[PDB]
Amino acid sequence: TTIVGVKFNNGVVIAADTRSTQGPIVADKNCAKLHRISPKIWCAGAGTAADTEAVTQLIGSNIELHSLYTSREPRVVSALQMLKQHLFKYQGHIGAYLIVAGVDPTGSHLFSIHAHGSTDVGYYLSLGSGSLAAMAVLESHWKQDLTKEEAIKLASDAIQAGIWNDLGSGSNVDVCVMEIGKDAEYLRNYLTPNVREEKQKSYKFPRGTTAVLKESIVNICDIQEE
Amino acid sequence: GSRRYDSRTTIFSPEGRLYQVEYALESISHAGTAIGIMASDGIVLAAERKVTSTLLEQDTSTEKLYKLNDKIAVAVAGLTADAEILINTARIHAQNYLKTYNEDIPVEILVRRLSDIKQGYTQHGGLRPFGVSFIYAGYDDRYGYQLYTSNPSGNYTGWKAISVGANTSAAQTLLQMDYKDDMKVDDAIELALKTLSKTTDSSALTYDRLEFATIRKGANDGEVYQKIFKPQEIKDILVKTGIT
Amino acid sequence: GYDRHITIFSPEGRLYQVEYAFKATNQTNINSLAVRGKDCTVVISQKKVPDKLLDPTTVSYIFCISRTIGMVVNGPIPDARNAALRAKAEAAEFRYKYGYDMPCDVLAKRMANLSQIYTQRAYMRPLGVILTFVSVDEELGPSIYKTDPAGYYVGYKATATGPKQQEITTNLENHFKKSKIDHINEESWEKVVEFAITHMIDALGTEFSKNDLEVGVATKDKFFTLSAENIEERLVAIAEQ
Amino acid sequence: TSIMAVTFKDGVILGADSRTTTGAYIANRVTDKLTRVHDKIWCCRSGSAADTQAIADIVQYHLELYTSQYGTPSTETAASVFKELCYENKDNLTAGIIVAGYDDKNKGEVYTIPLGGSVHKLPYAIAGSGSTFIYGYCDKNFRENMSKEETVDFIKHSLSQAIKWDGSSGGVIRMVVLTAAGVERLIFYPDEYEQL
Amino acid sequence: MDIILGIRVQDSVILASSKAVTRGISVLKDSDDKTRQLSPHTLMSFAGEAGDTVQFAEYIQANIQLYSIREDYELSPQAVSSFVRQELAKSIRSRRPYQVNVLIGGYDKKKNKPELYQIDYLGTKVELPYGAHGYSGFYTFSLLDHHYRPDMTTEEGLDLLKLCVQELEKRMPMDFKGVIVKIVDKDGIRQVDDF
Amino acid sequence: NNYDGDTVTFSPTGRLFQVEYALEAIKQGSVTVGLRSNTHAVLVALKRNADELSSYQKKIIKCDEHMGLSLAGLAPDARVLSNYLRQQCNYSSLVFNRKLAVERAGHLLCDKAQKNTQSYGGRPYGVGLLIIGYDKSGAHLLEFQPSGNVTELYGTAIGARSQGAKTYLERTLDTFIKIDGNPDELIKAGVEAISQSLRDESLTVDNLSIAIVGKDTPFTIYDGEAVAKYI
Amino acid sequence: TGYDLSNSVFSPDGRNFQVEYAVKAVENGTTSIGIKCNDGVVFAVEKLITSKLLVPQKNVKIQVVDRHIGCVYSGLIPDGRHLVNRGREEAASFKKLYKTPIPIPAFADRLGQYVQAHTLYNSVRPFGVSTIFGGVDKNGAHLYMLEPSGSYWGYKGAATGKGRQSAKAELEKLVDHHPEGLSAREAVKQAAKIIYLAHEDNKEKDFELEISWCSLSETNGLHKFVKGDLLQEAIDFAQKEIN
Amino acid sequence: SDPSSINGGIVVAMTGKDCVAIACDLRLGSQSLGVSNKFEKIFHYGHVFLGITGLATDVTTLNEMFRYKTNLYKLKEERAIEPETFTQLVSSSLYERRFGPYFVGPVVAGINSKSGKPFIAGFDLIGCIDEAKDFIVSGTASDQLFGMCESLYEPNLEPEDLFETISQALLNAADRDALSGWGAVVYIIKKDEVVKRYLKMRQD
Amino acid sequence: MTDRYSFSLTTFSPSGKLGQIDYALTAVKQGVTSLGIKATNGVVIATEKKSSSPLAMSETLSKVSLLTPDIGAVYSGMGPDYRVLVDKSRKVAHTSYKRIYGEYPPTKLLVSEVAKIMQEATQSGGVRPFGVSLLIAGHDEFNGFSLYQVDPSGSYFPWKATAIGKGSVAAKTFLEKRWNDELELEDAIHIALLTLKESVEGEFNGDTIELAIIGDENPDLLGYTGIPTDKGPRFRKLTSQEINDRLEAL
Ligand SMILES: [Cl-]
Ligand SMILES: [Mg+2]
Ligand SMILES: [Mg+2]
Ligand SMILES: [Mg+2]
Ligand SMILES: [Mg+2]
Repeated sequence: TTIVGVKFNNGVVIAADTRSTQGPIVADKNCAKLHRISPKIWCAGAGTAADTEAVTQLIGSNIELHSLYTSREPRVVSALQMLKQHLFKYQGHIGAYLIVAGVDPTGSHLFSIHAHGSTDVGYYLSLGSGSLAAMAVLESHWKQDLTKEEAIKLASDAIQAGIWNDLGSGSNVDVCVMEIGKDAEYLRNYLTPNVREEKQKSYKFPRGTTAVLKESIVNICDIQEE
Repeated sequence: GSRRYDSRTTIFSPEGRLYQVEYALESISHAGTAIGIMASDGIVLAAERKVTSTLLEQDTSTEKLYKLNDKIAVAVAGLTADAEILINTARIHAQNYLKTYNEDIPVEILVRRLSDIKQGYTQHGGLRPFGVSFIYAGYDDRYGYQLYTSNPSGNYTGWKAISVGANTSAAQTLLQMDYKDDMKVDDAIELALKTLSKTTDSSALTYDRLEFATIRKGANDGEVYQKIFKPQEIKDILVKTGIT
Repeated sequence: GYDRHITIFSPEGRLYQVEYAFKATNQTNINSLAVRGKDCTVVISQKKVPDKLLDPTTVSYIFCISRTIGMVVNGPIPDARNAALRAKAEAAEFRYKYGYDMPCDVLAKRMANLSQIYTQRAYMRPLGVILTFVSVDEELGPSIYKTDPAGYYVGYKATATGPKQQEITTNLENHFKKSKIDHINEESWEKVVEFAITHMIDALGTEFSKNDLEVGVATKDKFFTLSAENIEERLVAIAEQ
Repeated sequence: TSIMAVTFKDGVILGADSRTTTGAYIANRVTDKLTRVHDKIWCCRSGSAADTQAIADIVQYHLELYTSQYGTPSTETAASVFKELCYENKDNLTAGIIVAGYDDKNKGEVYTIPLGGSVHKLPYAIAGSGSTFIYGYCDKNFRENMSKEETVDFIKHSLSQAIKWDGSSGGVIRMVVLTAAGVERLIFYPDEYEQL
Repeated sequence: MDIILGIRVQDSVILASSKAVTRGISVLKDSDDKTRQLSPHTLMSFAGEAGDTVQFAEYIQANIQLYSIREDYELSPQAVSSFVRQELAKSIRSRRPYQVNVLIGGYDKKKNKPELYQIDYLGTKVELPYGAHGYSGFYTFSLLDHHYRPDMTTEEGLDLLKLCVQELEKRMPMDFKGVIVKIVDKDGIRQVDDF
Repeated sequence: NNYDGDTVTFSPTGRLFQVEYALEAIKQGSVTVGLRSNTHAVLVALKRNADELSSYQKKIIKCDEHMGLSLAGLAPDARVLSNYLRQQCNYSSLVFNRKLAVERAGHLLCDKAQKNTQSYGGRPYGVGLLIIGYDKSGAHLLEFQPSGNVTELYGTAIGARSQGAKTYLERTLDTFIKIDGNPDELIKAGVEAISQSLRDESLTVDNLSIAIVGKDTPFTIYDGEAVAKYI
Repeated sequence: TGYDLSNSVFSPDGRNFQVEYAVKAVENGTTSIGIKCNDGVVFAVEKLITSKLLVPQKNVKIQVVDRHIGCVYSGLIPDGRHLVNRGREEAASFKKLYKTPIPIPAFADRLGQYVQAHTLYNSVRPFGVSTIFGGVDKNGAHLYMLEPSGSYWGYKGAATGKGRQSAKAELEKLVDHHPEGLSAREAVKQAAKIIYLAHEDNKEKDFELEISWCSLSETNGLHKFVKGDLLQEAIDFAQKEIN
Repeated sequence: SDPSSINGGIVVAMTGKDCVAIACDLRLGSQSLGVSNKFEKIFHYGHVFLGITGLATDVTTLNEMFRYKTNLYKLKEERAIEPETFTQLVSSSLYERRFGPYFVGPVVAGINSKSGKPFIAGFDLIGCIDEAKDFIVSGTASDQLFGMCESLYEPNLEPEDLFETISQALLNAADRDALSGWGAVVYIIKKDEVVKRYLKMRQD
Repeated sequence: MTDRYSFSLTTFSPSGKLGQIDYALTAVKQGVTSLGIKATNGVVIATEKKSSSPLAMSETLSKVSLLTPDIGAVYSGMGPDYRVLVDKSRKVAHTSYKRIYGEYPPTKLLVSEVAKIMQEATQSGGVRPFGVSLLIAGHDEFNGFSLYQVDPSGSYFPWKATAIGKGSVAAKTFLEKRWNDELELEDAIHIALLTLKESVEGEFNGDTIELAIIGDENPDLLGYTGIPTDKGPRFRKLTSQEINDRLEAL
């Protein structure tokens, strides 16, 4: 997994690859690692995939109820505080490593969180097995006062570094841009640089190739009238 | 302290009656009449909705007839909200039994469980009893088609034909007169509707004031089908039996 | 007639214990007033020290709940302090859990929900107090939210509480009918306090010395109370025009 | 970590590096280890980042609630609340915290709370992995009642050496000055302190 | 304990269980009956850790007997086996799990069919024509795979069972002191006293 | 009247009737006397029988080697309170290697009785106690009421007709306080004190109960022929 | 009616009658007072000698909390002891967590909230005591008086019990005649006088005087009982004034 | 010792044109010992199909649990549960046992009754959803299944062509796994007809 | 302390009446009128913002509340009781549904959960019934648009159109004459405004009337783009201006 977050002029961008693995095997080639906590607060997760979604949905659910209770749009610091306290209580056993980003009435924010409950603040961050490849690109090309177009370019370049150089990461680049005073735009499969080439041969079988013992209609309908 | 304000819901009268149970039964006597009739080839459940309106959405409405599982259904007479609490408990018990034994719960076992829950509220806890009487219509492979009733005391009994709610004295006399053992479902449908038509406090019995259901082995071969009648289907059976 | 002793419905659909808690509210015989400026929210309250043996510095019905939120109470001091301690605890817990300062309107809602519970649960009595919360909220700006024993709460342009609330209310109503705006159009909080004291003097028909009043002021990022000498400076400015 | 707090004539100054490590990888090179638990009571954190952030958040909550009831807490009181958490949860925590604060009555004070959860009031304190390399330097160069400029130089030179020898320490040197005048943040970059 | 076998034939279920009980060094008993009658037409044999086996079997017996009295009705073999599986499936995630493997042989009076269920300590249930637990299947299944027919008589089933026990007595290192054999059919449960 | 249904209710004049009714149980109880000098402390108790076939109800309970009490009222309540004292005396010895001060024992009894006067559901204790003891500050005598009020005294009496013995002790105050190093004379004064409360009946061998504690005297109870010497 | 039968019930006035009945028990008790001096506080109490058999100086009424707070009360003595026991727990936990000894205003609220809590439910009875308490902290001397309702304020002088009107009048004279303040030793003398003067409401039985004090100069900010020569000097001063 | 490979077995699911297919082997074993050749691993609740690999006791337990839950769902909702909704229920149910999990590899397959859209999904033992367009695999021969499906699969196969593809994927994968085989079943699922076919395969 | 009221405060009287529920209904009768009308392509719920003081900012008091993105609620009776029910209803929609099935509950089932809470306050120890009647409007994929009434007893009924509170009897008669099964949403809003005018004494404008609809999906109110299947909430509260525009065509 490679995930990054980059601050820019009027907001923040997060990005991620789309490969999920079971040891050395690729379970899903087009995984969605950018999760929504609230409309304008999004986070990307690395580590135990069930933990990163479970913890994102629980906090996202409680954030929604909090937003309704207070009649205010949710804040990133609220999501951060609720995530870290939950993760600290479970002493690292919930293996969620998150980059939390968003915009709220206070402004634009970017934090990382780690399974034990440490949090950090940054203009650029990376997490996952491909974080060192991504951080190399970020440390080479990051500057202050980036534009929106520059930040998307930098973020996707950092994910590409993870895709090509880290075996844990691969396939496509997902992006989500959160700008102040605008709707958050989720760009699913922003880059697609890993389409499989056409195969040499068709493996469609002649009908009747497989040996069959018994055939029967399965009753999926309910008990019938009359 | 707090003792001052305690009604003491679970005590005997000098005559040996449970005050709250008796008063809950008085409440149920004002509820819409519900009738159950058992035949050789099925069971009929008929029930009257209480003084409705033209602006009530009938096709999505349910206040009398509830499904407990695929084989068992209940007709309600009393506080609807109290009934839904018990109905959900009964639905869970049926599923617990199915998970444990991998067989559908026998009708009497379900009825006994709900009745025992009602009993508890009369003996301990200091809470008011449930103001609900049920008619249970169900089928299992041991006793076949069965009708039961339970009331707030937690006592339950089996029936060939029975009524609960308003005008049960009049309704039970009419059923006792026209009921025969070799009766069939189509005949029982007619008896149930005729009985409600005579006992009702309304001016006339129409489709919008009724809920209707049948449990038939009129399901293709050895199996049982529950049919909760739609508004148009209640309108048709009223014309067929010659009431409207 | 035990429907009058605990919080259950009477045949008229009324809760008498809640109604009697409203009557306890005026037991102190103190009137309070709250108004909003451009950048601030001001709350004033009468101060009465009837015993010479009392230490007058400890007699107060204005509370500093958090750095940003202030609260004035109309009702007996035991119930006032009960509500104060709880509000302080709730504000602190909120900041810890959600990472930002509890808004004035949200605290008001929370305390109102707690009050609602006392009207429904029999073992708990209502508190005989009316709580007026003030702050300069970072999102909503100057804010006045008031809670009562029924569990009711609402925002206010300005408000008044106590035995003579109606006189003060009508006085404030008439001013805002003229100006046609939702606040006191004034830059400094000093002049907004002067407006508040002046309009209380007009409504009640009584003059005040420095020891007859109690003042609280909410600005951006802090709520504070004025000393007797700060109030004296305010009273001098009123008299000189 | 390399952290220290030093009392001087006008109050107290806290100092720290900015490096956070998971192993040999620097997970954050611009970390802020100087943390505010009250207006003029700050702390320096070393050990598990999760543990010290959890502790500092709880202390900040405790002192906020203390202030609402009893007014401004003393530095001794803040140290006691830190100690209570570190001592009672010693089996499950890895935290080494230095508490520094300014009263008007007590002026600048420094308390150090090592692993066990004990408290030690000192004229100055050093902690973190890098502190081992500057015990000699600090003992020789510390004087009581230094000026602000002298104390800034003492901390700058001290942490400079700690950073030079400890791989776990590095980045910028952050400082927070606590006096009657208020709260001042300072930062010193590598090109400055490396040539000292 | 050690060897427990089961075979379902045309009109009955036959359960065979060893008689030996060994306390490490010595054989303390050579006549032990590793079975309990759950209901008139349902028998359960068992093998596993000492103490837990009997404690579990008697606990199940008590529960099925309680059900029989409450409802005045005998549960089907399928229903009993499901109840037993759930108890073992519950047990496996307990503080201290029941280390007990069972075979349930019953005659369903409604369907007029014999039924054999094999359940291990984890709560793994399978309906089988013939079954075993432990190492018993390793020696006997190749014989059962060859000779078994669904239309076998009870006498043919006993003969095929003798061939299985003979192979066990030849190739197993442990002396299990023979087996007690019991038949479950429409008339109930009986013991073959000469085997 | 309307305010005596439970212990959680004050009357309009600020009285607690359930506590006052518990106090009334003590007045129905048999008389018991307590008095002390500077070296010793003595309890004298008139035991009450049900009839001529019955035994005489025991009145004195030992709490430690250096402490004990006499009771008047509900005997089972005295058993509960004396058991609590036994435990507290014992906690002090085991944890602190310290004999429990008589004054501190009074404070503990007061607080235990108080909790039963302020809470719903419970009831006040229906017994009065006279605690004697010898600790590091010499001889002591305490009087416990189930309202919670505990008082340190030179001498006192509780139970039916206790006013006669209390007046006698009030006269003799200057004499019996000076009886130092003479246990027999101090008991004589206590037996003469309790005699001012008798009517129709007199002190017999199975009627009289005496206890004593002092400088070099563990708390010991005398019954039967052991008190014939003082009759 | 029936509003006065249960605690925590509001009457149609908005009054808690049970709390008002608890005040009657306070008014029935012996007189106790408190005087705030220049650098501390003085407490005094009237102890009625019911009989000659009472051991002099032994039945101590004034109680210490922590080492810097004194507490005295009028009304049901056991209720007061229960309140002090809670106060001692509150002061212990405060010092445990925050290190510093509990400030007097902080301590005042702890007692206040606890007493107020006994007016919220019908399962408990209100406290039948008014408690005068105080001491010295980092911000100086403080004197408080706490009622059955949970109500408390700071005081220059305070009095409660059967002779409270007499005492209050005497305290008001001291406030007027000493705007600059009263010394600790003066306050002990004055406290003795006021109790002797307030004893006219309890003139049937004779009494025993008991005094305590906390002073920054005289006791180092610790609570101590006035004993021996200083107590006798105050008794003599008091006896001289009544004659 | 490893709970997920004591009993053995496999499940595979595929999408086609207006159809889905789900298939499983029939083996249950005790490590090396083959115990049953009739242990089906595919269940259905209305028109939603669920395959479960892994520890057999948990396979049985979860089937009974989801039957329980989908039956209560139907009574309250007055409609059959859909594949998308059921997928979330499986995920929720598995994650509630985060620190004491069922050792299983579930696979959901079905067609949404309202939109007509084919749907498949997979899970790890702890609830993480893998919702692929093409195919889902599970069990002790998942590696082998990934290899077969990746080469044999093409999009928009007709029901009768999809049958051949999924059957050959299962069979050849199972023959390279010691703990899978002993028979196989294939479900072909269309919007309102489902056909079930038992396959002839080597019995070693 | 401890809650020592573990017994029912609502009990059957000799006549079979549950007194406390009846008295709760009496409180609802005194409450301000609220109504709901169902159209073919939407539902409308409306009420009067009875301001307690002109100094009070009545925009800060919400009588019409969003429960889920596709479900809204309005009440008649005791405001505080309503507020806490909305809190509980919002939470139960998550805990007993969204955290299980990953989607918001259908209208009828959320109503069922609210009803259950109201029933329990009618039987549990040491509590009184809620003094409110709710009108809950909502939409879901398989049931379409719907409107439900929930009473203090916990009973609930589905309606085509209805009214509760002060002038409900007259309002329901007015609705019976105007309602048909071919109404478009705009027609239903028009009828809602006509009906509500009869029960209002003083000012009748966008600032004194609170009105919300359950209608088309609002992608503009979603807060993000990029997921085709997420199209936005069907609940929308009408603005003061939007109400006044429809009062000119009245
Ligand atoms: Cl709340
Ligand atoms: Mg209440
Ligand atoms: Mg370095
Ligand atoms: Mg194979
Ligand atoms: Mg093989």
